[PDB]
Amino acid sequence: VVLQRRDWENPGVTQLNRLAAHPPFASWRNSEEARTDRPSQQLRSLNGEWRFAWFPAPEAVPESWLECDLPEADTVVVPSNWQMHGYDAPIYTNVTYPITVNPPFVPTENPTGCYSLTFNVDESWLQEGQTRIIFDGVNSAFHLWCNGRWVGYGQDSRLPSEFDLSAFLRAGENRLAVMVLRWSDGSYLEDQDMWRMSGIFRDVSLLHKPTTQISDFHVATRFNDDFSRAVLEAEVQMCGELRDYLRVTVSLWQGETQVASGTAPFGGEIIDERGGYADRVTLRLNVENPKLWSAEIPNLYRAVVELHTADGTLIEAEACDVGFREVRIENGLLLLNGKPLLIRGVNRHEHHPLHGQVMDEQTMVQDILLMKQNNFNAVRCSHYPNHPLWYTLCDRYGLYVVDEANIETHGMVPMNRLTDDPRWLPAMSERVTRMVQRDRNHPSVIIWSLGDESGHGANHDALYRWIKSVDPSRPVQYEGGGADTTATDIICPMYARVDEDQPFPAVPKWSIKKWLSLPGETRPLILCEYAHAMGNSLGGFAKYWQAFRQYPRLQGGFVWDWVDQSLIKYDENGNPWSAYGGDFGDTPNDRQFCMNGLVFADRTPHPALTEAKHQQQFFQFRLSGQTIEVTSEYLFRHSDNELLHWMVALDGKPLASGEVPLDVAPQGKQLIELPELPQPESAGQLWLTVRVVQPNATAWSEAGHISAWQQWRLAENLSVTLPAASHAIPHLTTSEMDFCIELGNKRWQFNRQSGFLSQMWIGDKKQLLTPLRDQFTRAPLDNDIGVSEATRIDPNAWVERWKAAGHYQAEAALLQCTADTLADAVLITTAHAWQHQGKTLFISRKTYRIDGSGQMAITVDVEVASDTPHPARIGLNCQLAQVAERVNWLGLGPQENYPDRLTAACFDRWDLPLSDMYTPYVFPSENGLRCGTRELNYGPHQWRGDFQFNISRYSQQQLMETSHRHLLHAEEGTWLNIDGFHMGIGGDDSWSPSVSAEFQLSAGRYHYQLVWCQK
Amino acid sequence: GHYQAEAALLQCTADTLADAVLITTAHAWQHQGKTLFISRKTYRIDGSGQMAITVDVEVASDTPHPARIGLNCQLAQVAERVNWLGLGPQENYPDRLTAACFDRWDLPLSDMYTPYVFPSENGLRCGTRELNYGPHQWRGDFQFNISRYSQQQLMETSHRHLLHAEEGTWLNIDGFHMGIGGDDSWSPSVSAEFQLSAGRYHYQLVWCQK
Ligand SMILES: CC(C)S[C@@H]1O[C@H](CO)[C@H](O)[C@H](O)[C@H]1O
Ligand SMILES: [Mg+2]
Ligand SMILES: [Mg+2]
Ligand code: NA
Ligand code: NA
Ligand code: NA
Ligand code: NA
Ligand code: NA
Repeated sequence: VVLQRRDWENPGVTQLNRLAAHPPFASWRNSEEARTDRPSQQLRSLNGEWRFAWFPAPEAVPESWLECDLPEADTVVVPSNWQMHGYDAPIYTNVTYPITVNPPFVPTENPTGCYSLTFNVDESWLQEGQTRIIFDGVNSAFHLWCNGRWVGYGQDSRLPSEFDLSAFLRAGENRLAVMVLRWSDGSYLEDQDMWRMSGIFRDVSLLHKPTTQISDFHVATRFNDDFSRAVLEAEVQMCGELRDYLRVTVSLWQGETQVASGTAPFGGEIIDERGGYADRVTLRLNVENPKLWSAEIPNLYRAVVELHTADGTLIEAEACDVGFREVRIENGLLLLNGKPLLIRGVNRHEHHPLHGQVMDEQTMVQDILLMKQNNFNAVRCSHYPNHPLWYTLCDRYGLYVVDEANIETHGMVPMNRLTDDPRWLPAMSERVTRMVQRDRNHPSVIIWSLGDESGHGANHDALYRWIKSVDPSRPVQYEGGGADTTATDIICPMYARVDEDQPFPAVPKWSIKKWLSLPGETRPLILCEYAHAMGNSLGGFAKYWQAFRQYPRLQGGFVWDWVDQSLIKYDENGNPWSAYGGDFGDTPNDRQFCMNGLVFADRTPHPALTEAKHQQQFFQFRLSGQTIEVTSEYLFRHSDNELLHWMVALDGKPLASGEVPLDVAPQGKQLIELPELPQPESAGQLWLTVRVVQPNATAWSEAGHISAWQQWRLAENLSVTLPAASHAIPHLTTSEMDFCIELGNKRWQFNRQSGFLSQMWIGDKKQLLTPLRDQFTRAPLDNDIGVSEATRIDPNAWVERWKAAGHYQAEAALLQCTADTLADAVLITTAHAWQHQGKTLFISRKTYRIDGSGQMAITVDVEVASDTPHPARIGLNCQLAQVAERVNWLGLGPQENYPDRLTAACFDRWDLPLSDMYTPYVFPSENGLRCGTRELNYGPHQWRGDFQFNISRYSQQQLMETSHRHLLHAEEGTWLNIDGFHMGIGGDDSWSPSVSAEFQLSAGRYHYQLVWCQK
Repeated sequence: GHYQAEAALLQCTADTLADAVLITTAHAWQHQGKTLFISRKTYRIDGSGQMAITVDVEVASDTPHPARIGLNCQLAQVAERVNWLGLGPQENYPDRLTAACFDRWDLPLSDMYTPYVFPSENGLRCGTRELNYGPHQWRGDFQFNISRYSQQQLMETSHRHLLHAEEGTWLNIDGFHMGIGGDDSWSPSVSAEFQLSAGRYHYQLVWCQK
């Protein structure tokens, strides 16, 4: 029957014998246990060691497996994805389905995971009541047997499937058999951009419920106009025999204090001409001055639902955390507790580099702590309902949640092919309805989403209305079909730009500022995805935040995304390395597109994380004379754990500092008068840095946590006094091939054939391994590459424009190399042209002035042909012979920063180990740049000027030729790139050019100057 | 003190190269002990009679952004025509130059002055790579105005009919010029991107006779 019906190739069959969905149950038989959320004796975990065998197709599964352990099976940990155990390959594909698009059929070769468990059941569980099994997540479809007998079937990889095992179990030892199919008709609705894995990847548990039981309960909280009064309404449903002596009590607790209680027999109010629900009752509790829930202050109450008899005998209790909050859209603004939210959000996939798609509490906690520490207040469940514990943690730690249905059909042509088809309405409805039934009591969930990237079909409209009808307490959003359809309360585009329209036919992405004011449009706009953080990215992040702050109806967005989806593989030395698409023999694949995170897979931050934290600050600052104005962007909390630290420094040298307690009301202002600052000793620029410091530890942060900062230039005293003229004078030695300059122990060598400084000597020690030459290219970032590949070039991508113009292979042709002796210096003058097939791309004109103090002043003037694509950089590079431990600089830092991603960086004196000046992006590229640098120190060398630089053991050549960071090898010496100018990195998306015009090197003529000396 | 700041000489040196003379200068402009601007220059005069002037200016970050960064002089020459390769033919400023076209323009000198009834800075042309006036040619990438009225006279005279032609011709050649604004005329209206706030500025001119 099972192999004959092929339920996994029929979208009409999404389950067999599956129980109704409901909120989290534990069936406590003690009310105090329910109140305190202590473990329940009636809820057992079946996680641990199971038996597992892999088969290529369900037809290959032997019948004996139903009754007897297979001797060829292995003992494996559950929950798990079987790809993470090495049984077959995980597949990384973005849009294109991993299977032939032929709905509702899947491949005949359909990897089949045969799980089994021998376990014990207490006799008391079978003597009364109902024993069910709960599978929180099975990917993608499964049949279940118990003691050899068939129980049921389930689809939807991201919601729990529950089955009554009461009739199947015996006292003592029992054996479960679970046949998990990798592919099913459900796979057509699970085309999310992520690793395609399978298995029993979430918790398995057993729940005992009494025969007479709470089968569902819904908790609603409504408020008066100023939120000083609330009514809690709890609808409770039962199954079992109705008796007049049955009662429901709902009690509400604030900590140890019961604040309200109500008791009633079953029997709901009249609904229609046939009466009401005899199996339901609704309790209403008054609450004066409720403590309100927000991400700022996650006040929670506990609601306990007791099923009992009139004489007082408890039958069972269920419970949940209650957060008193109202979510509503009014006058085009999303309001929480009457105040307009500013969503500092991120999209978060459930990903672990070792365990795949199996989530654990420790990883979830680490994510939430890192999010809150970096000024995020919201998370989108991209693109499926999460592990149940996620919502509990968001309730308790305080994050706003977008809960999203497990529906994505991105690879269909057109995208709405299934979602507009009524044949698929049943399968889609269950993914929406069962999510709402599970998650509706969680205060952290503020918005429902209909799924992701499935076009706009009539099924979306039906399901949109279904939610609006069942749950009026939360807006519904959905991006498909152009982000502003009739199926969304919120304009929720993905990667719409701040100022630039992208008028794609049918589904345009308007500038977000322009989108708001389109004729007739009144809704709020919150980007469901923006700032694609792929590799070296988040260029232009500050532009979004400026606009979010300026425009009331631009209420923020969710960054794409939290964590890189890299996976651990092991090399010959057994060393773990980070793997992406294709590294498992998976083909077709989408290579490094699985890595878009603000953090590495192990939760180490990318440099971009600090840019997000700074732009998402909850305190804004202005300076006027001696006065600092601090504005709070909190809606509910006073600044009761904040002090402002201020510091004034002269080019990195501290001059004065101080502390002032912050006492600011939500949305209020505080004026801080800085004391009269002493006059600086010498020339230079004074800089003011302020930081907001949290003195006290919280649930989400340590004592001394920095939550906000800002810098200003104060007074500058320009240096007018000439240094004392040195007595030494450099000597020019002219030969046919070289111009040499000597000054005591030091010597400079300019090759007359090449026109470059080819060597320098301090004593008899050589300083260079490669000559000092102009550089106009970079190892291409992911944003430079986009979707371009060797097999399918995207001629519009930055990397391809540079390649085709000859930027990477242009040869320096010497035009001029002269030497002159000045009164106190030797002057070398050079001119080079870079050409590709008869075309002059760049001209570089330089002077090198070496004086008696041993300083070499370099002046560079570059011409760039207006009709060549704007170059990635205008600078100099060389390979130094020196390898030194430390890098010391006066400039923006301490972390990596680029021209369109440097707002988080501060100007100061920074000192780091050399390894910190390299950013280990899994896909290697130009990295580690620091901008606005006036002084750089490395070993015996000092460079002064106004430049950007990176410094590492890897050439640009090696970085661009190496696909994986673990394959990089430190070269001899140290590669130095010093740029007068550097192009933006972009990142509004990573599939089209995204570097804004103002960060492109289009001026045509460029000037910079450096001084190279010994410090 | 921008209007009253006096140039203090910091350096003036002359060197002889293989085929050129190199004059190096540095100046500081101060007001009550505060250094507003520093100007460092080289003048390189070669065998072909061309003088290459390289200018590097520092502007104190806490001084209000300057109206221009350039050179001026009063020429002895009064010529009938002004010929230039740059934006024109009409007066244009960095935040009002979209209507102007890059081409070869040739106008009578009087057309290079705009007779605003209340006199002010006027007649600038931007994006100019070559200017010709009598025997003189200047080349580079600059903005310029040219007339018989000094900036000093224009600012001291409240009506255009009270202006008098001065001896010779006043040339203002700017590497950089501030926007004119106009969103209104009762509060500062020059947009941030047209203010001279970069702190360090570089431009080059070649002066020669043709
Ligand atoms: C590459 C685009 C055509 S689709 C684009 O791909 C991204 C890659 O990380 C994300 O998955 C986005 O959600 C998706 O819109
Ligand atoms: Mg099916
Ligand atoms: Mg997708
Ligand atoms: Na806003
Ligand atoms: Na991706
Ligand atoms: Na405080
Ligand atoms: Na690379
Ligand atoms: Na005047």
